[PDB]
Amino acid sequence: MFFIKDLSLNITLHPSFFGPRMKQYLKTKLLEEVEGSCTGKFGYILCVLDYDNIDIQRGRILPTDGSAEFNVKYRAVVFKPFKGEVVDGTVVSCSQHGFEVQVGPMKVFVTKHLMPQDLTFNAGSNPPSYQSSEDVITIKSRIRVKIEGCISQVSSIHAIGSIKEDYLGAI
Amino acid sequence: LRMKHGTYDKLDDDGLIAPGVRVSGEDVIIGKTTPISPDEEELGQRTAYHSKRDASTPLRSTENGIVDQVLVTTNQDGLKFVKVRVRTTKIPQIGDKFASRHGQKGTIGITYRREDMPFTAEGIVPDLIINPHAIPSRMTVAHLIEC
Amino acid sequence: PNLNIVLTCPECKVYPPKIVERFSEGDVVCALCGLVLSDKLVDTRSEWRTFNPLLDGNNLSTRIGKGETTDMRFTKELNKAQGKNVMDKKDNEVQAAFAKITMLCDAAELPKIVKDCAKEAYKLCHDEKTLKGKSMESIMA
Amino acid sequence: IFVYQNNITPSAMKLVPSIPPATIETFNEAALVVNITHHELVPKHIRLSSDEKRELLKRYRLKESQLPRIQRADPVALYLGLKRGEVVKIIRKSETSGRYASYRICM
Amino acid sequence: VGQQYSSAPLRTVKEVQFGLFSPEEVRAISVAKIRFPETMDETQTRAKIGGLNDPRLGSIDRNLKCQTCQEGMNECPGHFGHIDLAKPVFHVGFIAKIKKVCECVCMHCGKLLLDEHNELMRQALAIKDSKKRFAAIWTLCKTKMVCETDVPSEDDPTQLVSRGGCGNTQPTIRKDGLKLVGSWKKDRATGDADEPELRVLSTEEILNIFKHISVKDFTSLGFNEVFSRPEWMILTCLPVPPPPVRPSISFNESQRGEDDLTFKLADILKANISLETLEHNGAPHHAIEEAESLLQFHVATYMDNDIAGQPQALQKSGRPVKSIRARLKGKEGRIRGNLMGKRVDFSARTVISGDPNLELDQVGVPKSIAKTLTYPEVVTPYNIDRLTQLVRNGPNEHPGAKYVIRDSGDRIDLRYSKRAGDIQLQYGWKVERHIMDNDPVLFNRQPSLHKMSMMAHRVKVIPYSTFRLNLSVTSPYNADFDGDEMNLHVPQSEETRAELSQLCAVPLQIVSPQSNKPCMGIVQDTLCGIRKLTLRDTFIELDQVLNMLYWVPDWDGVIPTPAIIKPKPLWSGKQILSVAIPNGIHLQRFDEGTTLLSPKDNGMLIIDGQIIFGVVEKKTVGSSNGGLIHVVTREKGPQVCAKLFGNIQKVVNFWLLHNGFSTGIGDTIA
Amino acid sequence: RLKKVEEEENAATLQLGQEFQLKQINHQGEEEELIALNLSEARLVIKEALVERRRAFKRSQKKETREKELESIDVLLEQTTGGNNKDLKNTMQYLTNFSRFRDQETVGAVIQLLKSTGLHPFEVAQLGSLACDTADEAKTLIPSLNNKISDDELERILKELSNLETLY
Amino acid sequence: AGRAALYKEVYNVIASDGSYVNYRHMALLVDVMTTQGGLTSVTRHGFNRSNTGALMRCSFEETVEILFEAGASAELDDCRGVSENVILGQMAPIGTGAFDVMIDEESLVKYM
Amino acid sequence: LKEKAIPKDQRATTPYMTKYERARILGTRALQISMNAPVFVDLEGETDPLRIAMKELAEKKIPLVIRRYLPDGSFEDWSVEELIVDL
Amino acid sequence: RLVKALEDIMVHYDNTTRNSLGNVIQFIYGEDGMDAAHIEKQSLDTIGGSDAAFEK
Amino acid sequence: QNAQRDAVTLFCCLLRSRLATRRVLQEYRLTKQAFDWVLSNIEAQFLRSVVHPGEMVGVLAAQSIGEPATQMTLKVTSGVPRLKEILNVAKNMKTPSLTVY
Amino acid sequence: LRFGEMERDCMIAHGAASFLKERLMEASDAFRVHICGICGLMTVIAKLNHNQFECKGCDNKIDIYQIHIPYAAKLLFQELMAMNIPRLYTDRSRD
Ligand SMILES: [Mg+2]
Ligand SMILES: [Zn+2]
Ligand SMILES: [Zn+2]
Ligand SMILES: [Zn+2]
Ligand SMILES: [Zn+2]
Repeated sequence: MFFIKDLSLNITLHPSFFGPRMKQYLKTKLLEEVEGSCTGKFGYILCVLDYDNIDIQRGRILPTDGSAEFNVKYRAVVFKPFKGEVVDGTVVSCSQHGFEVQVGPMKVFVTKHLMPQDLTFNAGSNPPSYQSSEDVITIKSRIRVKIEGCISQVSSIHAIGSIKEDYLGAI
Repeated sequence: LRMKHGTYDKLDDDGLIAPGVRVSGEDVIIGKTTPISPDEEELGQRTAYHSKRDASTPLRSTENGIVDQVLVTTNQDGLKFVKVRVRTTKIPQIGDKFASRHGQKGTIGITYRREDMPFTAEGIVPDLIINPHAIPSRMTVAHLIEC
Repeated sequence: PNLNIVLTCPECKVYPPKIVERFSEGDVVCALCGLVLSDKLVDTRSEWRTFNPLLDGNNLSTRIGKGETTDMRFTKELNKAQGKNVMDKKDNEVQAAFAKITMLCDAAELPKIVKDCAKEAYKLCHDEKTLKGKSMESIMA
Repeated sequence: IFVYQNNITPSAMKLVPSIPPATIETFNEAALVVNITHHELVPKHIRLSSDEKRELLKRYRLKESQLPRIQRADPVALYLGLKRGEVVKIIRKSETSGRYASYRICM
Repeated sequence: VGQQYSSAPLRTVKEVQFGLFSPEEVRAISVAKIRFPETMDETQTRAKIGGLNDPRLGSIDRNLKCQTCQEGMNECPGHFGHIDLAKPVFHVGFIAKIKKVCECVCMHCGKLLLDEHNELMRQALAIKDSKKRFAAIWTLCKTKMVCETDVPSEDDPTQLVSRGGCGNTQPTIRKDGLKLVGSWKKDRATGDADEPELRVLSTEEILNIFKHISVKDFTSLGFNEVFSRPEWMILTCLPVPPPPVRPSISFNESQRGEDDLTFKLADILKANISLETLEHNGAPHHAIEEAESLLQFHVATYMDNDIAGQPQALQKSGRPVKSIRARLKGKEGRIRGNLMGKRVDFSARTVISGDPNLELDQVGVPKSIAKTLTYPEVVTPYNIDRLTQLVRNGPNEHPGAKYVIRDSGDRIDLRYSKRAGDIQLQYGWKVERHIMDNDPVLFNRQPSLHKMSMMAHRVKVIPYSTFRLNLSVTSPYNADFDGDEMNLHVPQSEETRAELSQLCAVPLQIVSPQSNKPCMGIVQDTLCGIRKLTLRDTFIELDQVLNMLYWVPDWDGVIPTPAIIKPKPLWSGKQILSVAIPNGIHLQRFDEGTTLLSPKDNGMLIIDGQIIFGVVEKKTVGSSNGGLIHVVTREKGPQVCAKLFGNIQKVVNFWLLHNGFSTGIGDTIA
Repeated sequence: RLKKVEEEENAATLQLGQEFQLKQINHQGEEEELIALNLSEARLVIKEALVERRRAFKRSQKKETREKELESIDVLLEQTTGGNNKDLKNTMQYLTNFSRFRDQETVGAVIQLLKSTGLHPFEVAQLGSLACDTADEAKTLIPSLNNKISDDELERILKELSNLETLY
Repeated sequence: AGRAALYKEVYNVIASDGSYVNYRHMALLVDVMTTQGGLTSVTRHGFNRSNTGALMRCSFEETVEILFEAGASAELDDCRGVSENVILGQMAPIGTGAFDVMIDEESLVKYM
Repeated sequence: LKEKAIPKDQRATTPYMTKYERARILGTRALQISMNAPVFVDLEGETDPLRIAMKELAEKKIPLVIRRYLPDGSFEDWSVEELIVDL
Repeated sequence: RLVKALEDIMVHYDNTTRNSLGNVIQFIYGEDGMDAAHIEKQSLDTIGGSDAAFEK
Repeated sequence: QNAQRDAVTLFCCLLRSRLATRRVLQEYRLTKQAFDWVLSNIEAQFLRSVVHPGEMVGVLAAQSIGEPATQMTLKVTSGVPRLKEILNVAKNMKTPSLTVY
Repeated sequence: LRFGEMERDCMIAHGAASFLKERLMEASDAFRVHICGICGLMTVIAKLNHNQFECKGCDNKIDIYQIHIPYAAKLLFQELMAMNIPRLYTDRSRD
């Protein structure tokens, strides 16, 4: 989940940008290619920590191109998916074979064989919802979901989920 | 099928070129067509453009000249078998290999004209001039006694 | 899968496009726009400059023998082993018929076209209940 | 330090490397009829301390292996009686600077 | 094109690791499961069957597939499948090592002959290069031809403990043909019982006994566990090569033109399916052994055909089937002829003629070649107008352009280009243009021997198609004008062009490093002419000396004084050559005459760049240890010497014109 | 290296990740332990760096209120990056909706308790991420909570953690 | 004494005619051929059977055998050789390569 | 490991910039003129990027630094300004 | 054969003579540090003559 | 320090033999200005005369020793086969000659 | 035109190695391949339209690198792994 770790990342830059103020330019660069990024190793990368006293300190010019690269060691906040953790995420879109819960970065989906059969599913709902006592997909749609595995692949990350557990699903 | 850019106007109705006309380097002289029969002959996997897969032979793309005296005669088993001949003048140029009768190979430096050629009392202008330093190294007295 | 590449200029789209090939540089250009489509063409003549499968069929014929840097003791084993797979195929009888029609056509001094057309005529049927043997020479005649 | 008149049986040679840390060596008289160093082609040889070897390694930033070798069965090696792990400095009369440093490791 | 740029983080090679393949891993990276020996024309039309030739691997030609990774032809690296085998086979790239290791370890026990109880092999295990340890183990293991469970007597004072596994022997192993046999003497009856049985060493039992070896025994035997374990050394499952390595040549009338490698693989599949059907049905235990021997034979022959010459194993016609050591041998066997040398681009090849008016850093280049070649540039605020004008000049007129490159993967060709006078040529772009003059250019002549033959040059473009160069550099080029041909290359980027300009140009290659003396030189004809000029007895007139003084390009606008005045100004050839010699240069010769009032007129002495006396001769002015060229290059700076050769070459040439010089038979007879 | 299989099921019962070890090394050569962060403190600490980089950008051109924050950092992030981080708006919405304490000082006092107790880091980070109040239903929901920790001690720390947090 | 005598012999043979070359080239050759504790002819077998990288070792025409031995042994080459950098298509750390080119933001600001 | 560098003092390389890195710095300066990165020496109408680079080196305000290597792996650092272009 | 024998000999920045692995051959290159260019066959002026002419 | 002082010993003996005081004052007649000028020029040229780092010295050595082997001749074995036997030992001699003083 | 061994030797003697590199790339193959150094193999498929770089036989989706190479060197490499061989890593690991 929401974790802190030291990360070192290398970035390059075009040789036309060799002006006096390039440290802040590199900083700006580090913000847009750190922000909005999901990797398989560390999940989704949220934002950066410790903006000041950043360490770049040296770069190498490529021999065949004027581009120069720069490694950046930094602290950051990242989300790390895992297996078997009850979370109270929210649902935006639903399907007939199962609702698609959006818990933070993922769209965790529960397939037709993992909803409990004692849940009183109604087909005539817009969106199709699986409600028994209070677990209704709403504008809030807070449903206790457990991600028993987040299947990271070629980078379209999807998590699998289940509500086949007592108090899981219901809120 | 997959036509060249040969500008095929130099051929006639028999698929040959009439002799005596001039040809450039890339120009076509012969024409072929694939006789298979059976391979879904002219309506399969291609447009119409019937059954060419055309392997027409262009001339070698540098030399240019005059075609001359095209003959056609059946081969050993009896087919349509074609030979052509092209005639091309080549005026000597700067880069030709000329040797003596004694091994004085080389090439041609430049050419001037008679208004600055070296010339004698009877005006006998030379045909060609070489370096004396061939002589006392290659030890070719036979060239001099021949002259 | 449909197994299909179609080439189309991404900026003219008037038809299946009026395109040309520059074999002297091995590239293709839409003649209207003047942009390349693809590069590094493969030659279509140099392989014929480099070096009867329809009558021998899909299975491929192979004669084996001796060389210089080999031994007679095992090339005679090879010469007696070259017939250890002729019974797996009917192509031994196909090539026996091919050899015998070669015997006949060159005996009557018939040319290469007549020889290959007789090869075609055998390869055409080569096996029917109408054929049914019939001395094996009547079919070649 | 042993000198034999002629050949020695291997049944004597098997217990030659006995009693460590004592070391045993054998020479032939005809192998030592001539002082090999007094030949003018061989350069001067000189021994090192392990301290000096460690100083050399930390100065030239080498690690023990890329340095050029010398065989244990060399005649100058048996002359100096050195064993494995010892470093030999060698000075020869060079023809562009006269005196010239060099180094060998016993292996 | 633009080569389909993606977000793969690009870096470089740093390390390479070798090894072998585990059959499970090569099956895991396999995609294809080939069963049909024949490939094309299903029943029998097109679109090759799901056996060979891309069901699900790299595509054939022009097409999508490349197992639907959509990389056409020239972006797909190939894709990989595999084949299964009935029985495991040997391998010709290991046969000797197999014999050594099966001699070494004990079969039926799976334990080493020797384990830390002879001090000799203890120190043999201690020594570690990679393989001299292995050679020691191999020469120690030849004897003690029984494996034992209780060897060690002198590990203890006199006592015996339990070490080994089995009391069996090893059989005496004789290498034979393409297999292995063993004769277990084993001598276990009441008598001596010398009765060995010669049994074929079955690849299954060698595989299983290799599977029963310890990892520490692999480390002792030089097998790295992670990459090299001897069951991988025996072949069970065979990978396939992709269609690019064995390409169909499309043999230009009707054939796809299948080649040697696919041919041999089809033979391998046919033999494998024959063997598996034979063993599946009733095997009479005679044909099955020679059949599996044929399987091993054909996989060995496909592997290489340069084996110990008991077979030859060709395929029709009479040319032998070309295996892989033939593919990768010497003399352009894919390594020397493809990696440390290959074909190139931007190349020229003609025949030279001399010229006395072009200095050393130039070269004469014919204009057809300058039309044919190219060179990329960039678009700056500086080059914009000249580049725009040259683009308007078209692909024909001699400062000409052929290609333009915009921001993306853009190749617009100027030959068709019906929007010709319309492109605005924005910044950040690349254009291709012809060779304008004084571009840096690298030169070659076959065959190269030393640091010479590799000069760089500038260019003055010349008509009347051929090359042209300076008469100076001819002897380090090691080529008279007997028709030899040259080789030319053009750099593409600015780093390369700069380093050619700063390093491989002539004026810092004047002295050869190899011969500790300058190896350039003024040569034969101008040498003879300057010997004619330097003589005391000759002089010269105004109409000459004026013309030579204009002929020197860096003349100061000052005439020298008359040497001798009285009816006529006149000058010495030494006096006029002193103009061409630049200032402040000093030399002494002093050989055998030279008493400062030289009667025999030898020697040479120059003060302040002016000749005083002497006879110019090759042993002073040509290539020598105390050379004049050596002096001026070492002192003044090694590019003024280029103009020095230009000056004295032009002057001696133009004076020799109106002088005239030759020989004849009247020299010879006496 | 030999495919490096290391087959581990990930669970909350000290069944850790393959890369997220307890012990690493850092760039300074010192030992870098594992760092895990709860939902509440993660939402608190992200705003520090957010306002720090916002005033840092304001200085670059020179040279707890969550209803404000959900639109405010949307404006800041669309100022510098694109509008593609609706996913990030959803993650911070998860960070701010279901974290156990809205304010900062209750979480800080919880951390000041935990630095003296010295509990298991991953266990108490999971406890801070989850939002529950009674230990036995927390145990029946999570078998790691069932087996790792005694219920009486879990309850006696759960009440002095749950008194501080703002109830929802 | 062996490398001194060897250099003397090769100097006599090549100085019999066509002399001369600088001493340093010949001395470099003699000493690199002797610097293994013993004499080593530069053959297919002689210098090549050493702890030397596999790609230079396979550039000398013992190819199929040396690659199979290298695959069996499964060792590494650091690719700091000219042969490896050429056949893998990179600049070798050689001549123009024996160094690297660094960018300094501080020096850029200092000489703005 | 142990920072893999050396301070700017006690550098034991030569203080003379030599031919290969000369060629490299001239080539790189041609690349920055090639993609219109700003000039530092004033212009005199010449447009040749090599000439611009030669003039900039001669007036000695090239804003680049250089790193050398040693067989261990540790590196030195130098600016082109504290080097002296002598040859 | 010989140009295959001597590929990778590369003088480093420490004036040594190593290979790709780093096997040093000449600790100072060529025993002088002088290149293959600045060389003349000049003479020393000490050996020749007499002791008497030397001190003269 | 020992290597640096040592490796220029031939240079320093030559330099002292050339610039001995009696010889320079009896045949060379310098000024103080010219003396300082010639010292500065000598040291500047020596600093310009160092081995450049990064040369392919063994490759250049190889090509230098390779060039004159094409101009060879063919008693005592000489020429190309003698060179090949010497370079490519071959525990075999064809000329067992030894010199004795 | 043939570029030969001795030509490569004297080019090494000049030491214009960046010229050597750009000649041997741009006047020749100039290829591109994705690999997986966790495999060390050649086999990584690339759905480039969808940025999908699955590694079957290694089932990892992070170890994905592109390098520039000879198609000559790939001909060698795919041939060699057909000949029961070659891992190719991406950084040093020894110092
Ligand atoms: Mg090595
Ligand atoms: Zn178009
Ligand atoms: Zn593909
Ligand atoms: Zn046993
Ligand atoms: Zn992988």
